[PDB]
Amino acid sequence: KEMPQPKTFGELKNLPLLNTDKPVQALMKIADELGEIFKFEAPGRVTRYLSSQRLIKEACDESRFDKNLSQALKFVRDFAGDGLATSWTHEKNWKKAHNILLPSFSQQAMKGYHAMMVDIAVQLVQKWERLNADEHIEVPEDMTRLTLDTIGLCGFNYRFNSFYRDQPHPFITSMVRALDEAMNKLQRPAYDENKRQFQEDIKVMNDLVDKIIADRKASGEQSDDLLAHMLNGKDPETGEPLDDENIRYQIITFLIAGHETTSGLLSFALYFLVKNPHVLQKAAEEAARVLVDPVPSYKQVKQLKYVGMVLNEALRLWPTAPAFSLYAKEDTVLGGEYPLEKGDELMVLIPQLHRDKTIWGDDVEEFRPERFENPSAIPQHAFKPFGNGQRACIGQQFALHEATLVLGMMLKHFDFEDHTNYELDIKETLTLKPEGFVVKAKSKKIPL
Ligand code: HEM
Repeated sequence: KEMPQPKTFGELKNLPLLNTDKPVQALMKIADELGEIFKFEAPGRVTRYLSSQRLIKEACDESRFDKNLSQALKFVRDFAGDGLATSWTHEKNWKKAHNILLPSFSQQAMKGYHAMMVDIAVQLVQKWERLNADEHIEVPEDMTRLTLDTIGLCGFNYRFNSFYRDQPHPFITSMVRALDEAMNKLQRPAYDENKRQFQEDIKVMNDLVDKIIADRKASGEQSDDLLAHMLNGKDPETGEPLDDENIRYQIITFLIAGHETTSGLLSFALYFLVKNPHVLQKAAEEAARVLVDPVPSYKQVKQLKYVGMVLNEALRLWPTAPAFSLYAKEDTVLGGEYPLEKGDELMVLIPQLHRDKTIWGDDVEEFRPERFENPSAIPQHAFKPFGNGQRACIGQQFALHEATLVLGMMLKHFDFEDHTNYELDIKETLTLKPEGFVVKAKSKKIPL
């Protein structure tokens, strides 16, 4: 079969279709029109967008396809280097760092981070407890304060102190602007200026982290956090530790990857909850039932099953890292009808996969956490908000524990009002979030 292709613009092929504020949402609409697979051409390159479980289950075959670095990751690599997320599977530093860091996300591990997650969560709850009568909450803004601070602290014993500030840490300023620059390049001497902003932003991140690192190294203080592993750990395979250059790239990688998608998730979860008050009520009832002490235990967070389902349903509809790229390891045939050559690229459009009616049924647009009651019933590779195989999200357990803890405490401590009847507006960076989402929270007056 010859695959569908969306409208073209002469020499530019399909490229101008990505010249928009919301390219992922544009691609979802294109998938709606064209179906499970479509070719997308630009000057110099081609990729194929996949939307069905039927074809994505094959794309996820690691014997046939490996992770590809999208043009976007490639631009990010300019400051994330060969950190885990921006490295090729075949680079020595990918396997090394992967082996050395995996244990920092073991069960013994989330247990060790729990206390510090609670430290930041409590700061969130106290902020909301201290609001005056008719004030409101800027949701993603506050969720980003929480997720950033949580990775900074749990990961490296560094306090960004986001809740003591109105404006951003000088890191995010440097960081967001870099990502901004990074994204922007997607479409482009007129341009000598952004480069200096870029190199300066880059300089901000490195100098901090590089001190964050030799600061620790010298004092020699005794920890067991992420940094501790990046500094002391040895890859069982090569027997080698990471060097200081890669260590810094990992910190930059985790700070970024370790908060933006997580803030998005919390923001979408709260949005779906206020839009579906019966679901909010069911989740609030679990929170009250389970969280019987002033602050949650690790064991209690594990018992917030319905909260966990709410979070998976939010990831179904709006996975906050909405796409990942692959390349063919050898010539192969996709789905029995699409011949591929070695090197050919695929893109997995996760929000479309999560709307495949053959898997989820007709009601795919409805928010129903109960879909996740029996996870064993879900076919392979049908739900993929954390990517695939050995290149899947190493931070998955960290993200879900933090989100479940925080949303649990939120539902325990406040009732929520959608006071503006907020109209969902999804802003696209490298991730997704509901821009301008606000709520009012009424305290239940339960002390910490
Ligand atoms: C809801 C929150 C998150 C979502 C939806 C998410 C999503 C993803 C996805 C889809 C990938 C695969 C990327 C690709 O194939 O190109 C990935 C990789 C990765 N993520 Fe996450 N992520 C989340 C949170 C986190 C957190 C909290 C951390 C760190 C604490 C993190 C660190 C990483 C790293 C290091 C990789 C690359 C791993 C490797 O290739 O070895 N992510 N993430």
